[PDB]
Amino acid sequence: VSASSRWLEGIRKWYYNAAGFNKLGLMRDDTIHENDDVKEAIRRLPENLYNDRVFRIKRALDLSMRQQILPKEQWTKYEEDKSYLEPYLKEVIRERKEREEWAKK
Amino acid sequence: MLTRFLGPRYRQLARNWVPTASLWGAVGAVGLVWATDWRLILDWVPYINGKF
Amino acid sequence: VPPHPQDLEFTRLPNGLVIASLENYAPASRIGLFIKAGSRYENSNNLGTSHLLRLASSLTTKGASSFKITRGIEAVGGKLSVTSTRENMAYTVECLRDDVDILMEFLLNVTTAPEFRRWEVAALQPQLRIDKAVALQNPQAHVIENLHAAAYRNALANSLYCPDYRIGKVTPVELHDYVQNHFTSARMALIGLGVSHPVLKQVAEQFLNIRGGLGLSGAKAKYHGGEIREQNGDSLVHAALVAESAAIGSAEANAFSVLQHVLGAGPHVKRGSNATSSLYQAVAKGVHQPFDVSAFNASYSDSGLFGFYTISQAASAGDVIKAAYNQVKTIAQGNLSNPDVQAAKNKLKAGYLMSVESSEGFLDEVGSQALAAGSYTPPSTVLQQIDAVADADVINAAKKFVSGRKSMAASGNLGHTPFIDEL
Amino acid sequence: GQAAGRPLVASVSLNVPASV
Amino acid sequence: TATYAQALQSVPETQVSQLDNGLRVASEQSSQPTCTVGVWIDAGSRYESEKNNGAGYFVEHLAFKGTKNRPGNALEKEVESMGAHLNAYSTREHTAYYIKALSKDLPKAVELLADIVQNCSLEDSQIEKERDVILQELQENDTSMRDVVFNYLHATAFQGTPLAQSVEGPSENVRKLSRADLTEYLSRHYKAPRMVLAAAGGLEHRQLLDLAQKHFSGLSGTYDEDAVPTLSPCRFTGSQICHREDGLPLAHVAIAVEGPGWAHPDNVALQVANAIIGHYDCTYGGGAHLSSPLASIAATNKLCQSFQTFNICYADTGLLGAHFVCDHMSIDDMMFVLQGQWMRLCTSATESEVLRGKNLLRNALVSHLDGTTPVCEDIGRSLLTYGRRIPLAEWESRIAEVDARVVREVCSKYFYDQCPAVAGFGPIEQLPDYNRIRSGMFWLRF
Repeated sequence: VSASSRWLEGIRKWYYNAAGFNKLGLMRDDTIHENDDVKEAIRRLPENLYNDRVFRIKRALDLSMRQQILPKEQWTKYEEDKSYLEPYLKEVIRERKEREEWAKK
Repeated sequence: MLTRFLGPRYRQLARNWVPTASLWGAVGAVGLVWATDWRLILDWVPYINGKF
Repeated sequence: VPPHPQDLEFTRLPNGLVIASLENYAPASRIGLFIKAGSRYENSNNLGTSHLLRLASSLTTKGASSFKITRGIEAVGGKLSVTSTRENMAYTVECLRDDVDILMEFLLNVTTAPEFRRWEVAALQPQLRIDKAVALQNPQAHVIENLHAAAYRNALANSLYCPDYRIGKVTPVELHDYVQNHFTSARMALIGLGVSHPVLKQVAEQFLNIRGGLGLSGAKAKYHGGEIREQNGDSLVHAALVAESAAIGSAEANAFSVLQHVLGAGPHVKRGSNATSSLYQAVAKGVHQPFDVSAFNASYSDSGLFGFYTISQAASAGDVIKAAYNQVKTIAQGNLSNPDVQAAKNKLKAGYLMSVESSEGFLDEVGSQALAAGSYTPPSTVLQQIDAVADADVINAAKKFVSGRKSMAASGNLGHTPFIDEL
Repeated sequence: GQAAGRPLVASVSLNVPASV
Repeated sequence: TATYAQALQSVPETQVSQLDNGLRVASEQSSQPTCTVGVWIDAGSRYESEKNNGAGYFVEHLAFKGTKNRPGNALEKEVESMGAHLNAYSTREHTAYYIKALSKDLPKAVELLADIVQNCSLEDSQIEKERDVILQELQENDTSMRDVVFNYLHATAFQGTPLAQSVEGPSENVRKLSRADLTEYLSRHYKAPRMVLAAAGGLEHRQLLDLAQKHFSGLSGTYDEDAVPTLSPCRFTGSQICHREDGLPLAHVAIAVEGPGWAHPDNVALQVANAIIGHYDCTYGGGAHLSSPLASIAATNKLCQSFQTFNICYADTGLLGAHFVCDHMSIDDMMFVLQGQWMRLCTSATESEVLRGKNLLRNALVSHLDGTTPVCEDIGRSLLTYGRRIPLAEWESRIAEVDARVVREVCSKYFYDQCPAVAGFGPIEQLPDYNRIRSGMFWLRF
């Protein structure tokens, strides 16, 4: 345990609760701005994760339409929010940078 | 930000393309002097001088 | 004047792996990994896995991305090819001498550490449809694949090309299992022209020691017999009629090769009449329309098929087939002179020497010997074994064909093409 | 010489047309 | 330990000798058990007039049908009995007859070649039987769209000159070519100073020379009085031919500019530039990651089923360009990207792609001269075009000289703002107008 790490964890938890996307039941990776890299990364997802993402986004958009939020027991927990779009986006960025490095020569 | 354009190929391309951009700059400079009748430059041209 | 030619070197490692090198002095080098992984080792649940595997050599590996493999190989002007038969897969690579190290590193990555990423495999599936269609606009490929389907009950009956119903259904797991249980040390051979022997031995000892774990004894090919007929109304009728002959490496196979060149294998003169081809003259007597006919010989590790292949007009198909079969019967009855067999031996020996005059054909011959027999037999001993074939062996081979249960395949407008029991 | 005589072989390459 | 260059020095020199009648005898000795030997003649359809066009192609069909000494199929049996293979071909500038055989059979094979190029009887029954054969081949050849579009390209590019003629000749000529026309053609073109007896394989040059003096000394080396054909230069014409035929499922298009010829040094740099553009087929495995921009764009966007670049050389002229095959709704994109790549190499060629093209040419050169037959062809043809065999070390020297600047100058010299010759066949409604193609050969930004 580190005191600086403790402060970072506390600040990150506070900021997660303040951002408010969890109130609509979304995860962090749902809210990423979609560009070419992210589009390819989403295109590489398996079936079940893609369908879950689609349903979560659809429910969030309906809640936004009606100006409501979920009950507090259905909000996404900060600790259980594990990123599902990390490795795909990481690999896509890695390939793109390899292409750029080849293009430099 | 734009570090991807730092390499041997991009400086070979710039070295190949600086004469053309130089000539299009001469085209624009002469075109501006001609279109505006800039006496400051045209007084120095030999035969043109007689117009004024 | 060239230097004194170096003779090939050969080595069997205790793990079963085979290394074979030849240090020549040509400006280019050639390296090939031969693997006992042909389509015979598929079963009814994973058909087509070796076709998709043959198309996936440029996919991402553990040590090199697909982009890097393609650009690195193309940068030094080299080449990578994958040739596949019903028994073997041959990953071969060509380049100039000074870049063999680069391309050697790519070859092992292609063969020992592919990832078969789900999306990359999925995007490759439609190419199966393109590749098969390009192959299947030669009628001979259709006919020969049906001929094998009709001859055998299993393993050798399998096609080199993926069945249409499986296109899109081959999974990455099936590719993993196929590589894991067929690409092993005891099933592989590393051959090299223009490379030193210590280098190949070092590569083998460093990187191909983690491929143990033999298995999948497969199953022996059970010859069946039967007929497959494809009515498609093409302009010409293609037909093949064969019987079981002999396994490769046996003395009887040399007798069958000589019988092949007595009957007539292929033309030697541009726009020639095939004067010394006894099948062509036999059919030419009572058949005046255009046609072609040729002896067919295919030998494998544990079986073989010998017979003939005819191409003719739809109405003359029966005449051509019956005339060819009668000519083989006439040979089986002993009507065979000694100048005929001596000319056939000359054609066979010349064809063999001409088939290993290219670097590609030499490398393929050495790899085939390395996997089948585990040794290298020089050309002179092969010519010795060819000369030892007696005439009585050829007559006995003709008897074996005449009396054996037949297999048949045909394509075209088959309204006048006889069945087997009508011959 | 269009009649087949020897068993099929299928070739695939990175930068060369395929053949049979 | 040996390098690429040292391996290039170890290739044996091609020995060359000339007989008293002018027949050149050349050979490359190897340690191979087999060999190839043959005769390359400086005769072709470019030498034929409109009257006797297709004569040489007619003679190719009769060379192996009988002689005064070996009538009928006796020659075919002699060739077949020793297991050798006899072959021949005819082009617009060169004719060739060659045998592949065991080294021990070299004395008889040379004899047969001498028998073919000198003692040809041309039986009337055979002339009439090969008449319908040739006509049937013309009907078959009509169905190959590649051969059609390339004959159209020659027909329009060199219109009004001998190179416009096809090798086989027109249908009308083949049905009235007489025996006197064929004997006059033979006695006028099969002369000793225009033939080259080339060989390659396991054989000593001494014995080849002895067999040459034995069976070719009687060949006629004395031309007729002041009779010697000379090739006139051929006017190139920027033009277009479009055979619109919508019943066919894919369009074939061939485009080309005027090249320099066989002996121009710039061909080496041109071959580097074509290697940068390369070729493509729908069965390639590379696809999106291919180095060539044209190839990767065509693969990703499905602009064509295949394309190839070419540089066809003749005496003091040639066809430099490309050919492709595509769906009828993709012709404009293929033309656009193709011309864009030509202009890109004309104006902005970089060092790395040029090193790529050099490496490709080195590998193509070394991998092609692999076997007795390609080497025998390179001997005979080089002795006709260059008058000598150019060793590989010299090709490597010429290739190493090429850099990016040389490529920009040579490409600008031959491509930029030049009139092309275009040939289209099939559903070519979307093939751009000639003015638009011509406007595609320069850049307003440059």
